Amino acid sequence: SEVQLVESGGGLVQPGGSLRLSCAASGFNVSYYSIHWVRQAPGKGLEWVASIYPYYGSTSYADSVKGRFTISADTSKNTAYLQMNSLRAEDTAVYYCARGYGWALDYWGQGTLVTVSSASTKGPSVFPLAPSSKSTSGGTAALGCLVKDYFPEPVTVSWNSGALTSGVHTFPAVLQSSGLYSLSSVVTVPSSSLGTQTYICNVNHKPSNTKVDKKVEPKS
Amino acid sequence: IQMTQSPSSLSASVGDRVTITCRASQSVSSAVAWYQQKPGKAPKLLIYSASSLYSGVPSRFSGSRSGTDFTLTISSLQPEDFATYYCQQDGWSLITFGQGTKVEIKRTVAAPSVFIFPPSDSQLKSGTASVVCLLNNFYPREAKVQWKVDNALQSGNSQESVTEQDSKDSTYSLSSTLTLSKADYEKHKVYACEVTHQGLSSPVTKSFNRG
Amino acid sequence: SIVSLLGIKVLNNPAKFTDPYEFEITFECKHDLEWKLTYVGSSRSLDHDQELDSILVGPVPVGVNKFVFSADPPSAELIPASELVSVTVILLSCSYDGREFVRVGYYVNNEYDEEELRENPPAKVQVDHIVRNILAEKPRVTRFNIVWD
Repeated sequence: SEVQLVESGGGLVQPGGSLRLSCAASGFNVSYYSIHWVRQAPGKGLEWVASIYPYYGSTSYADSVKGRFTISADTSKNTAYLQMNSLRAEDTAVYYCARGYGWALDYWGQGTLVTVSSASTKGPSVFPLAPSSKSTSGGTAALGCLVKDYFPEPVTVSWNSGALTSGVHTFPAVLQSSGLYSLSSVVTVPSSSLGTQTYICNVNHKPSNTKVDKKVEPKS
Repeated sequence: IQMTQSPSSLSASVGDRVTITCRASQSVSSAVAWYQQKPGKAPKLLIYSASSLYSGVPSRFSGSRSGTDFTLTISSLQPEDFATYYCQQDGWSLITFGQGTKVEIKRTVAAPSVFIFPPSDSQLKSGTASVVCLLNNFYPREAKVQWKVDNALQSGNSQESVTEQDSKDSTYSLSSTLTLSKADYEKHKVYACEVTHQGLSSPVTKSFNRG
Repeated sequence: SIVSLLGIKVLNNPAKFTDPYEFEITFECKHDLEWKLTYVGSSRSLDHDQELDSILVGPVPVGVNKFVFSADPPSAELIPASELVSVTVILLSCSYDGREFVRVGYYVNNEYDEEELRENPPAKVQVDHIVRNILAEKPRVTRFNIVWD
């Protein structure tokens, strides 16, 4: 019988706000095991936040979340929860729930992103990185798209609707001093094909329902 | 209630014997586990109770304890093993993770291919100017990018981003973006990106005129 | 899993190091169960398991069962003096025909029952003054899937 944990409830919340995360369990009773939440800030390591133990429902919390966070488990719904109150910017992270295996954690969910910020949701502006003599050498040209000033994470970039994957480098997003994110995706293609082949970056920013398809051509 | 993990990064090759250690606060072997994590994925359990191999984990993984030192050993590194590894201590009151060890693939030096992109007319109309410098498919990761605007050396107005090791050629790529206002950008003429890397006998400069 | 653990209540906690361990065990639903209690200590060069007690229960009554498992205390002379006044582990497990299907781990703290002994511990450990504190509210449960009949 398949064991699965599915997190839900993540999203954008303002500082001082509340958010309830859910951990839907399948393949086992959520009350016969310990359940845990472990979060990972962007580009950082793992940080445990809360545990609940079977039989008694006893709980343990990291100091940084004590009082603000409450973990619980509902046997009828077979779901565990993380009630997060008085949220702070530093609580921004991907939140996993995981099942206890003795002192370890054997099954993990996919994780749900929680962003704590008062910044308005903002779709990206998509600008071309056009191929030219300054990006062309040895029969290969580089071109790309600048995906600038969006909030919150994440954004997705494909090329020619996923048909072009070879030589693609989509860089990690960088947080700008404005509090908005920006990233670039580039690709190297044959120089000889620039007049023939069409190159379009397909940008999708789900949090703002923003979809941009930008044709990238040489500037003449 | 502390886990100190070392090394923080390690470059190795397929077939190598790799040793990762965590110094714990307690010597209870039941409380220590090891995990592997790949980008955008959940951690996976490798070792539990210090030395027990979790089901499905290959036998080239093994764990041990010496005093408060806990060690994960990979006897013959495989392509699927390049990842980040975390130790865990499930203590009396707190669960602590080590800072992590990133195991990357060693390869020969490769010079970057440097390209520069002026800001688009579209962006200038919006009031801003981003100048992008691309360092493509180089190794090792260490590289210095220096921006010059009419030979004036820039500082504090650029940001860098680096990809993960490419799964095919084990190289890195890097973007450096210089950000100016439209007014500032149009004040000057020559925009240069100067790249210093181990694979280059001398720093390479890519530049353009306009603005 | 034909036999499932529903609850464990540690009945005498804290208690003397030499007091028996008392667990009220609740489980649900042809070969005898074997309940085992195992002392686990970690010293510098050694991880040692010491079986404290075991009880064969059978015929297994079907449905929901509640019974008390009374396990003999550890033998201090088989334990390094270092572990007598430190944090250790006990494992409460059950086996169905000798194949373990559930294991419940507990942290255990041991310390002297008087302030004078805690601040000035004698050279020779005085086991009669050691009080154990099982972290009974936070069990570490491991379940193993195994064939029944």
